[PDB]
Parts: sequence; structure tokens; C-alpha cells
Amino acid sequence: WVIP
Amino acid sequence: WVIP
Amino acid sequence: DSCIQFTRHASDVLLNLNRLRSRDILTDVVIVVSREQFRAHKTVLMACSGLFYSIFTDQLKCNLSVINLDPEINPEGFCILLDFMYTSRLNLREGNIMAVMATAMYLQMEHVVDTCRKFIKASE
Amino acid sequence: DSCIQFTRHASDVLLNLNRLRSRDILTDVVIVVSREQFRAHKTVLMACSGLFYSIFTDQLKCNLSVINLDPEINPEGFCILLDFMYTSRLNLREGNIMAVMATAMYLQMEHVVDTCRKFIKASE
Ligand SMILES: N#Cc1c(Cl)ncnc1Nc1ccc2c(c1)CC(=O)N2
Ligand SMILES: N#Cc1c(Cl)ncnc1Nc1ccc2c(c1)CC(=O)N2
Ligand SMILES: [Cl-]
Ligand SMILES: [Cl-]
Ligand SMILES: [Cl-]
Ligand SMILES: [Cl-]
Repeated sequence: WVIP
Repeated sequence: WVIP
Repeated sequence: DSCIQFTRHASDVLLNLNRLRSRDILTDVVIVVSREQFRAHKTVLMACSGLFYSIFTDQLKCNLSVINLDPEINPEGFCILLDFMYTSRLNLREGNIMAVMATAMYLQMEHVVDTCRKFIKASE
Repeated sequence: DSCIQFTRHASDVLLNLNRLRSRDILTDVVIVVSREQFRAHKTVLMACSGLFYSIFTDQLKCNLSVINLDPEINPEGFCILLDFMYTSRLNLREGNIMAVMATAMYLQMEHVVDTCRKFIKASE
């Protein structure tokens, strides 16, 4: 999971 | 396009 | 093999599947979550959820145009997860995390359940 | 928005769509290319090809279960492109490049046409  |  | 790969292809396919959903093009099922209805493509639902994969590989249920979810399922939690299925983006907030996690557990979406557990553990 | 994103989601969706295609699950059209037939999902074809997007948004053609391609279309070229649609991987070879490019032009798959033009220009 990432900060897009 | 890339070499996968 | 000696194939070349187009990095953005999968993302572009999903963007187009979401555009088709927004315009209600070739949607083949309506998911009913208490008073709310959500139109979708069975193949995308199966590709994202262990529960839908089981439902639509069933010889009788594969032919249904309406699927009714358990009455304990929260429509907003379902909406957030349906958006995630079509975009890879999860709108996870303090006010919805419990509903999102409970819905992801029911839908059998392990990666969502995992990030919800991690975000909850960080706040305790 | 304040969304989080699952990097592998789009790739995992496409992998599952390909698994459904391989098992002939919820495929809703057969593409006929001279003596050959290819089963697929209309939504994936539309999401990858300008030609299929046009065909399946047509009020009459959207309901067809069989689509016959132009007799000049090479089945192997079509097979390579159908595999690309479901995997992001293009099996581009000296022996098939002309057929692949001609099929990608007909199917309106601009990124494939682009890499074919580049590979051809490099060999001249
Ligand atoms: N459509 C399809 C499909 C196929 Cl073909 N093969 C394998 N899994 C499929 N989908 C599916 C099954 C289980 C789970 C998910 C997706 C996400 C998750 O957390 N559990
Ligand atoms: N399905 C869908 C779709 C939608 Cl909804 N919106 C916009 N394009 C869509 N698909 C589509 C249209 C034109 C082309 C491609 C795909 C690849 C290419 O080279 N040309
Ligand atoms: Cl029904
Ligand atoms: Cl997931
Ligand atoms: Cl027909
Ligand atoms: Cl393309």
C-alpha cells in the first residue's frame, strides 16, 4: 500500500 | 515498454 | 518467453472498466446491500473478491442478475470496496475503517483486511 | 482525496481475468478470425481496443455472441494481441511483427502499433  |  | 511488457496496460484496462461501470455499460449484476443497489461487472467482482469468485462460479448463482448481501453489511463500506475494486484506491478513514474491515472480511479481500488491521493497531 | 492505493491491484485483477478466460468462465463472445475462434470477455476487449469499444457500445452489436473479423486478419496475430490484452505481455518476433502490427492497427491498439513501428524502423 502507498500514498498515490 | 520493458523487458519483464 | 521473449515477450515485451507494457507497464501501464493493467492500470489502463482497470481505468476503462471503471469508465464502463460509471456509464452502466455491459454491467450484468446488481448487488443489493439493504436499501442500496450497486451495478457492476461479475468478472471484476470475481477478480477482486473470494466471496464473488465463489458465487459466480456456482452453476446456479452464475446466472443471477441480482445478489443480496447479508443485512449486517454496511452500504457505505460496500461502496468504498466496490470503488477500490475498480480503481486500486481505498478511501480508508477513521469514521469508516470498522465498516470497511468488516465488509472486506465478508467479501474475502485479504489485502484490504490486512491494511485495516494495521491502521487499527497503530491507533491503539 | 485521502485514499491509499494497492500497487499490485490492477495486475492481480488482470491475472484473474486471464484465469477466467483460460477456464472459459463468464466469457460472453467468440471472435472468429477465418477458421479460428477465440472466446473472450466483451468488457476486456473494449478496455483494450478502440475497434471492440466501438462494436460493443453499438446498440445492436452489443448483444451479439459472435463477431467475425475482416478476412485479411491473421489468426496468430489476433491470438498474440488477445494474449497481450489479458496479460500486458506482447510476444513480438521477427516472424510475426508485420501481422501483429496490421492486426493492432485494425483493432485500434495504438501502443502496440507504436512499439511495432519502432522495432521495424530499428531493423531497416
Ligand atoms: N476471478 C477470479 C479468481 C480466480 Cl480465476 N482464481 C483465483 N482467485 C480469483 N479471485 C479471487 C479469489 C479469492 C480472493 C480474491 C480474488 C482476493 C482475495 O483476497 N481472495
Ligand atoms: N472500454 C473502454 C473505453 C472507454 Cl470506456 N473509454 C475509452 N476508451 C475505451 N477503450 C478503448 C478505446 C480506444 C482505444 C483503446 C481502448 C486502446 C487504444 O489504443 N485505443
Ligand atoms: Cl435474478
Ligand atoms: Cl484485496
Ligand atoms: Cl450472435
Ligand atoms: Cl495497446
